[PDB]
Amino acid sequence: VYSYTEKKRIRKDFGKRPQVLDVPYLLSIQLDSFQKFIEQDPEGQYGLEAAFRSVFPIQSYSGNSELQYVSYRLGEPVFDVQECQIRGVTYSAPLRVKLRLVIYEREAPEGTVKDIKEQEVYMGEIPLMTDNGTFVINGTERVIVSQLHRSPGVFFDSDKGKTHSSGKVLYNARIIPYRGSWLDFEFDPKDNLFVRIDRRRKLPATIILRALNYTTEQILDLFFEKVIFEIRDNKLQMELVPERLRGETASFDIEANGKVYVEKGRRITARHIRQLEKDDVKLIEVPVEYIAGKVVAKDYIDESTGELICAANMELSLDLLAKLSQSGHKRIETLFTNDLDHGPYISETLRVDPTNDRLSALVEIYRMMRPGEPPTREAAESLFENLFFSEDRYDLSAVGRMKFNRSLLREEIEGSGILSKDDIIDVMKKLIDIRNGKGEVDDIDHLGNRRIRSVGEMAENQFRVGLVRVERAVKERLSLGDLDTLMPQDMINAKPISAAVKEFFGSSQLSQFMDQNNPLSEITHKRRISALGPGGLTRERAGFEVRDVHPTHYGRVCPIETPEGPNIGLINSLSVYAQTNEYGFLETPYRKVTDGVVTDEIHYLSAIEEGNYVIAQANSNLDEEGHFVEDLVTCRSKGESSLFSRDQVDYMDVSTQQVVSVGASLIPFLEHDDANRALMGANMQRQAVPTLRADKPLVGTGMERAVAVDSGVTAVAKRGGVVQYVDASRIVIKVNEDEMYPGEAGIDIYNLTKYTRSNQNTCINQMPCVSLGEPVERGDVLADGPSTDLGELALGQNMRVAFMPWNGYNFEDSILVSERVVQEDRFTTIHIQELACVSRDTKLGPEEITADIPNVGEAALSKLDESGIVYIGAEVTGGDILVGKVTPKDSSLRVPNGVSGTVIDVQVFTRDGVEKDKRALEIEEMQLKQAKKDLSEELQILEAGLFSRIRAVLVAGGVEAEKLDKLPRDRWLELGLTDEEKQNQLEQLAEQYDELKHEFEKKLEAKRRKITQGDDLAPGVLKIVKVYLAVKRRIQPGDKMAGRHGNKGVISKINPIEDMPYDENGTPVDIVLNPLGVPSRMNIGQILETHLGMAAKGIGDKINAMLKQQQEVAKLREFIQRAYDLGADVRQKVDLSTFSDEEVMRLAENLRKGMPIATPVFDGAKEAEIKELLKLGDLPTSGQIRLYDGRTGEQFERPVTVGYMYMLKLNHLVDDKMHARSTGSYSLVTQQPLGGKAQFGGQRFGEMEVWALEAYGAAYTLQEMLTVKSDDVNGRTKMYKNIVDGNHQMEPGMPESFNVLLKEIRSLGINIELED
Amino acid sequence: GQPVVHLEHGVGRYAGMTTLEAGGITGEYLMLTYANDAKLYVPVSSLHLISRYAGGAEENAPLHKLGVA
RNA sequence: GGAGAGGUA
Repeated sequence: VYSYTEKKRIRKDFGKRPQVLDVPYLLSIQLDSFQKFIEQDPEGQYGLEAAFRSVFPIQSYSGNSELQYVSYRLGEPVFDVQECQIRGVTYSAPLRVKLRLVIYEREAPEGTVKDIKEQEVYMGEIPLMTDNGTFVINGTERVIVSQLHRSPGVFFDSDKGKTHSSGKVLYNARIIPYRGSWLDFEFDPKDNLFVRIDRRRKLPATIILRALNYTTEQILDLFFEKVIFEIRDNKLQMELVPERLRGETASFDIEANGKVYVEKGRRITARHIRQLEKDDVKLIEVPVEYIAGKVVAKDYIDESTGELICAANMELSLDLLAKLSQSGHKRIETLFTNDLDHGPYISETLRVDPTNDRLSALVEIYRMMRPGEPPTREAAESLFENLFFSEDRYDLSAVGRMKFNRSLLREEIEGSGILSKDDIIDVMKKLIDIRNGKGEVDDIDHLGNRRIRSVGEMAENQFRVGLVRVERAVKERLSLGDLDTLMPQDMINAKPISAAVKEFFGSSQLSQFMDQNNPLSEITHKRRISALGPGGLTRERAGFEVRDVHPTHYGRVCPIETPEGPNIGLINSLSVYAQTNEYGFLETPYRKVTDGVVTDEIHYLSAIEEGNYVIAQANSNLDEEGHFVEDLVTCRSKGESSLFSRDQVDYMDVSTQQVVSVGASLIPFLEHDDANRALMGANMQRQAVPTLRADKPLVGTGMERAVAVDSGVTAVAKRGGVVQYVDASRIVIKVNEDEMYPGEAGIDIYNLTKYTRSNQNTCINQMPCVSLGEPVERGDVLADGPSTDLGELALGQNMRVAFMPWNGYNFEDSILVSERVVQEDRFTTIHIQELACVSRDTKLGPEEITADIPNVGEAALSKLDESGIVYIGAEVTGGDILVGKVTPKDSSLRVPNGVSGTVIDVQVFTRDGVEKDKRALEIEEMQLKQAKKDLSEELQILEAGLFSRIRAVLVAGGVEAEKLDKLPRDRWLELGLTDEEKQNQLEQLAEQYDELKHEFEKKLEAKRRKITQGDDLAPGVLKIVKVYLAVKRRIQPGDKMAGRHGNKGVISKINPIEDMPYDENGTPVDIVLNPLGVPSRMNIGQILETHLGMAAKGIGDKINAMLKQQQEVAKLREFIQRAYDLGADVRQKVDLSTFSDEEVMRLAENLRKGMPIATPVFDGAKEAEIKELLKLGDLPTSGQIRLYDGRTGEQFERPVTVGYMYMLKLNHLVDDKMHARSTGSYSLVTQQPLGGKAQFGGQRFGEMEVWALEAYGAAYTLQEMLTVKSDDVNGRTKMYKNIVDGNHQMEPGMPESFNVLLKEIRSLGINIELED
Repeated sequence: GQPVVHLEHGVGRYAGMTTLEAGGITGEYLMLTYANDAKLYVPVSSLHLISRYAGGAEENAPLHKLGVA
């Protein structure tokens, strides 16, 4: 059950929940998006094909001719990845599309083909995705984070009484297309209804209703109910609906059937309706006063005069009733209104409506959208139509349509990409209904409303918008005549598309540099989920609500991992097991719970679906049958937790660790620390510098191998095999027989990236972790990358720690460090700096890099060669010369001050058509030889593999081992053999051999071409030389190291070992922390970690002691087995008996520096098991031991806590910060010292410091500081002279910047000046 | 592969018959490969501009582009 | 010199 390689070191594991689902591939969400962006999809609903099919075809205005799309293709990348990294160009691919121009016959009827031609026009280059996912623009590999933008669709929102000071809420509704103009409906404080478009001037909505050719009566019919009055013999015996009688009061005597159903002054009881419906009465005689203040539904006209008596939407009055009665009107329809059920919200807006007809409404709309421009009868209609119903300018994506239909309780989850009359009508109906109370407002922070968006969609949109320009160009071209001789090459231009895409990738608010000083850094950065960017809110105008953790984040977004400070809750990281919905939401797995059994089958639920069911959490004690030992089980039902029955549940979590990010997943004993301090620990964990040789953490959380392998640093075998030959540079594996493909056997081979600068100037290289003749298995590690050990993450070093104050040297958070840490040299870190020098072309001719320069002793020149370039491997120091460059009339590059190191790599580049000096030719030749020899070795290795295969296939059916060696490999393929598929295989292998020959013979020439060719360059630059310095920053007081529990500190001193505290056993401790830190900032996780690590180290030490004196495997097997025992029903269950009795020896060897221990974050090891494990060692179970002082030698009373802790050295080096400036350069427009360490700038005496100096009586010093030390030219010149002359005095004068301000003001019409 | 002259454009190489859609109408065309693999689809109805090569150099004909010290 | 992105206290 355990892999051979796995048996090298197997981490003792705690935890009891049986893992049911392994972590998925972390880097999934990226490669799939970009994969879909570029594919040949026949459905034409993904990536480039959708866009092409959308924009195309294109029809001329006449249109006598059109240009349509056919198909596309991507050419081969011109250069490989490494070449693009070297030169610094984009790793792109040409795009070639076959367009098809057709020509009709003009005089012939509509639809005919006079002629037709086509070609494959080139257009644009699209950057490609590396295997990891990252892109390479200019050898500056970057990464694109994903956005979290609100989804398109509809939203009913409400302002919560935050306006008008009236306490009255105001429900608004918004429609947001995926591409087009927005739309808003709003309720006035006066119950009016206002449309607003793209945040422009407000408008009554009934206007836009009329825009749909809708009249008054149509609208009223749509939006209200009718009440029919009957002019009859006796004064309006009105028909009535009993259902309209809830919530009224009888104002008169309601009587029918000779029965007074109710009298005036009475409220309409439910039982009144009961008796009414029981009597089944419908018509009630009503007094005329009931129609006192009503409004007519439609218009009524006199039949004879044909003149309207009362146009629709008109109040009611007695004389009007008389006119109806004389007009013979019998049916009188009015609006059924109410104050709590049906407010007349439409009627008010209609009365506000100044327009009545379609034309005027459209005209005023046009005026609103475009101020001025006296409209025409066609401008408004064209505007509106192309605005809200032309698919080309307005578009709800499929997601939009789905969400829209969803919100409106529709049935179809598919529809059109544009709007429709019914759509708006239903939207407004729903808004009105919400106003009446039915239906409820919808929040925004719900995860069910915001959508992720990866690279592909954005790239497609950029491609489309670029395409639009060339579309317009070709359309205006085809509108022009002279079509007989056109070609689909002249009208098409590549520049627009190239610009449109290149600008986005190279320069956008989402394509950002990659932090690369860790595997973890790269991983966590790639999984980032930003909320800023185009279409996203702004960093500095975000309220608390966005930053706060909505309850729906559970399991989909890590809540504890975030960059604090100016931007919190905006740079949220993804949770571990989270997936992406087909649409782009966030889904999470859940174990299906049947009637009473917890199945292993899983379903990925979206945010919205979760709100319905009931889910028990991860740590619910079931017993082998999903039968929960308990009965009141904790479950998150819907935005809250509770205890429910043992049968009502529907789903269970997958694993305890599905709530956190990968980044925070690595902190042991997380469940004990505070939240914010864990966040700090994680963020600092993201910044660890790789050490010289990594060390496994004694106490991992078990997530280490996943992170390591999933990252691209380490070289993981792909098909198990056997090491055939190893080297520091490359590896070769003879593939296993079965994994081998039928044809083209070959053998696996790997090459190793040696020391290369990272994105953070930290060298990176790989080292093999296997020897010859070592069997290997698929997916196993082979080459340790940075900060890795045996294919598991290892950032910092584990060290012996003790908690106590010590002479104040650890006063606040200072960390006192013994001298062994540096003597044994386990924290030195390597760095690489690149320095460039160019040869511009200027007046007085150009300048050169000649080795000869004026006014310099030969001492400096001793290190350069004849050409003027330092030799490789030279050990330069601060203030040296690297390349000698001349003043055309001494611009020689020099080492930056203070920096030491060694030159390791030189490179040079020249404009094409320029001669090349000695050194350049030398390097070219050396590269030539290198590539030649490399390919020779590769080819012969492959041929050896092929002939090994050929020998293997001849071992059966005519094997003559003698005959093999009698005549050499040159003539083996031709040997006779029984007639079967074996002969076919022999022919296949021989064919592959010849193919290998030809491939190498051509690839050599290809590489020769790549090398010998010239180099493109920016205008003016004749050549560029780059040099690489390597340095080893070791350690100093001032550096910043930290533990994993957000317990950072600054190293303060390096005591000699003899002063360090030491135990009675003679081992001195290596670090002294300050106990005072823990209680205030509640992080006990470090203390528990210390105890556990001490236990582990004790076990390792016992094993080492057992080994030191020779002890047979008999004792080792026993002791190791017992050690791996003693778990509280742990799931490890490792057996030693099955081992080869020598893997036992190697495992013991790997454990003599401790026994690694695992700890799932929320399934950690409680106190008792730690106590038991300690007692397995001979250490005091209390954890605290007595100590003795280095100086005095006497014992410390009060037994002290000591153990081991894993600690990192962060990337804030003291050498990088310490800086000074006495007198340097000067800004140009204003004469002040420059700023920043890059230049030799000075500090900024800020305004608050001016205030502070004012607070003291200090006046002279302030005056001098802001007059002579910074600004006044003559003042500082004469001050320099005075200081040289030993005379401390100054002459103030006036600041220049004030004169600058004076001139600037006077540039305006303001005459400002100084008086007498 | 027989060389063909179309007076509108020039000399191409006959490359068979094909069916093409042209905005809802499927029509039969004769496809000629001019220089740089530029396909030209002549409607079979317009067969009269398709003439046979006359230079006596069927295998040595040209292919017009469609459109000391 | 100016913009934009990221990061530390």
